[PDB]
Amino acid sequence: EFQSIYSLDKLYPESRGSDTAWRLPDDAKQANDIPVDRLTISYCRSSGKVNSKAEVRFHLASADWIAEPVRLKLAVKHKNRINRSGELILTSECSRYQFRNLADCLQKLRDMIAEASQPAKEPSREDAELRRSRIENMNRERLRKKRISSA
Amino acid sequence: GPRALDLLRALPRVSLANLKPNPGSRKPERRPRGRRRGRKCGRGHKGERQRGTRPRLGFEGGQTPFYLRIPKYGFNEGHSFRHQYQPLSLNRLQYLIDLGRVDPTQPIDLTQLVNGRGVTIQPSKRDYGVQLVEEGADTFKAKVNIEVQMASELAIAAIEKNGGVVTTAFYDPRSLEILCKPVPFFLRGQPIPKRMLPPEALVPYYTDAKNRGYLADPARFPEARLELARKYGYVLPDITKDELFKMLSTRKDPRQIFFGLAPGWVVNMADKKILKPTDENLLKYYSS
Amino acid sequence: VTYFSSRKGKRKTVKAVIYRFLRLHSGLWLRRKAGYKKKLWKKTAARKRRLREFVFCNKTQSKLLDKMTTSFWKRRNWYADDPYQKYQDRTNLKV
Amino acid sequence: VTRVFHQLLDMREPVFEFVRPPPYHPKQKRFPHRQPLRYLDRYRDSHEPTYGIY
Amino acid sequence: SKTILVKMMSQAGTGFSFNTKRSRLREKLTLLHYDPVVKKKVLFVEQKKIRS
Amino acid sequence: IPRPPKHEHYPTPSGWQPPRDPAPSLPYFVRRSRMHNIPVYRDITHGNRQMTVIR
RNA sequence: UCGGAGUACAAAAAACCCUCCGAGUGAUUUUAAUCUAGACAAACCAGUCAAAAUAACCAUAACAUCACUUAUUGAUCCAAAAU
Ligand SMILES: [Mg+2]
Ligand SMILES: [Mg+2]
Ligand SMILES: [Mg+2]
Ligand SMILES: [Mg+2]
Ligand SMILES: [Mg+2]
Ligand SMILES: [Mg+2]
Ligand SMILES: [Mg+2]
Ligand SMILES: [Mg+2]
Ligand SMILES: [Mg+2]
Repeated sequence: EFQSIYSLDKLYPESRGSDTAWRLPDDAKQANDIPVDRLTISYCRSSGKVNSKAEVRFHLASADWIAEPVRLKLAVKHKNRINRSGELILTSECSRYQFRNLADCLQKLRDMIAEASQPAKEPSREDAELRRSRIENMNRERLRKKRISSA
Repeated sequence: GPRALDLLRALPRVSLANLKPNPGSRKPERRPRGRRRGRKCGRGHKGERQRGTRPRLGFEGGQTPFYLRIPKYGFNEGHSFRHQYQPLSLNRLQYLIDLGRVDPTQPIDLTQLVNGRGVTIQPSKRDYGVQLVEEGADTFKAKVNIEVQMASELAIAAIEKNGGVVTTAFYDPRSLEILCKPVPFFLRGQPIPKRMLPPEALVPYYTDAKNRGYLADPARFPEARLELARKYGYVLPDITKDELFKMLSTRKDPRQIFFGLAPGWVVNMADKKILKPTDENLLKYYSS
Repeated sequence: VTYFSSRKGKRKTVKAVIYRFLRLHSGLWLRRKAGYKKKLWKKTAARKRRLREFVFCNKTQSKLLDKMTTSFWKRRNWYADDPYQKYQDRTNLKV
Repeated sequence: VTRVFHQLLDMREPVFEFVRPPPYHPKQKRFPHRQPLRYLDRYRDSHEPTYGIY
Repeated sequence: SKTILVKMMSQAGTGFSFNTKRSRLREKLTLLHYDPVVKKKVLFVEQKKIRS
Repeated sequence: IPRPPKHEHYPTPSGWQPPRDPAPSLPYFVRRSRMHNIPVYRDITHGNRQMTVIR
């Protein structure tokens, strides 16, 4: 039953009861982005370099926690990593601890949803690797320019 | 069992007369006698070496010595004052619980870790305590109330996920010494000293709920604690509704060394009694 | 080096070593390059870099420095925030 | 092209990378002499501390 | 003729210095150098005289 | 040193598995260590000689 | 003490109170960054090159140049500077 001048109650008068710290403020964050129960989370453990592939799969069209405009823009930007069964698939590699991997996946997802839910995204493209693309495009467009109907 | 025994019937008594050191145990020493080991006796010929006088160790023969031509640079600079936290992986903690060295039932602090010999602290070497590292995070299934002096985010998360509680507490050198080896302290015949505070450098560490600091504001605790669960993607259990919860919330006073004892008491171990000061000044001092 | 001290009868350390080198736990010693603070305006950028390095000592020097240094300096240290903790163990060394 | 594999050939769609060979490092030496500290990182397996018995 | 070692300072407001050998009988030196902090090619003017 | 606690499931999280109820029929036996582990150790000599001891 | 040629005829190294030339810096503006695979050389200390990658600038812009270019140099400590 010991107490000191420096004890936890007299330092912070406002909160006292021993159950104060363990309260759960589910009202504080009601957003609950990424309801992890709704994701398929796979662990491929590669030991030898030691790294654990962690994978996050979910159906994009069937995912209701994301708005419709966002759910449609995602299927545009990320269609490369979408699967023929309609599954969006994220993958992380780096750490040997799959906590860190899962965290990387979830952060990736958060960021994708973030940039897709922003209408202000201008999708700015660099001219470094795309110079070849623009020039070879233009130059296949010089040939494509022949006009007579066919078929 | 040992078929060797059956041979021992056949042979004469083992006595002092017949005893052989294990072969190879004693490499016989050799003396400078005789043709081989005599006549200059391994010392060479004239010079400084046969006479025994060759110079000291670092000396290169007068050219500026190697160990002195290299410039001084703080490497070991102020090393004696750096803080040292003996690491404890979740792997070892789990292995310790599994074999029932430490029991997860009662709260786990430094003294419990020492008593299981899961860890060893030597305050004289400026060990400030145990730090928790994440080595076994993925495999860690036990549910614990643990108190260490430093911890990593991943370690903490790994303990929360299983519904336990981590807290980072500070001990000063004297405190720490007493905490690791209590029974030799109680034979000392001294009161139980106050636990000192952290110095100015370590205060911002122990005041943050980020670190589950023992000096932190418990208002922030559930918030940060939930933030962890967002980041590592697991459902945060309600510790409140558990049956062992009374043990899980257990703290120490920031000024208190042990669980259930108090600064200024005296443990008489021959009578199995505690002695407490009734004086006003003493009680003011120890309780401040 | 003093092999047997007078008061304690123990073996002393040569501090002049402790000031300029750093012993990893593997047994590797680490040192600064010589003349790295000296006359910088007169030197190439490349050379300047070659000087700014931290480098390893060859075996002979390592044994020498070990002999000049007591056991305390070879203990396994865990420092908080330590830059060099990363480097104390050796990995994948096939010998 | 994505449409082809799924719709016509009734396949999953194979995707490839361009993989360059891992960089060549000399045999590691017990006492690397006059080598920068970062030497020890070239033979490093993965960047993560590992506390062996600890 | 002797030359001189002068300390030269950035006008970028970043404290940054580099020393240069410059002719003794010549004018106060001014150059365009590289400042690492601002990561730019900026103007350096001689602040001080270090060595002779 | 405490005898290990009985569990409901083997092997344990740390991978520790107790010895069997009977002992095998082999004409040799390997005791557990005082810490209840299997006594197989590795040893080096001269820095290059790697050995494995069964005790 | 440092460099070039011979001695030392063709990979390297190679001595003499051996034979001969030099160096202890000028002049100039193109003011010549950071980081790092791999190597040369080597008793040690010191020396040398250098891809990729960053950042600087044409907006995919990193070898200061000339004088036989090679040599124009000096460790720790300690002092002055304050970055
Ligand atoms: Mg003898
Ligand atoms: Mg003899
Ligand atoms: Mg004789
Ligand atoms: Mg004689
Ligand atoms: Mg002689
Ligand atoms: Mg220790
Ligand atoms: Mg051994
Ligand atoms: Mg060679
Ligand atoms: Mg380049």
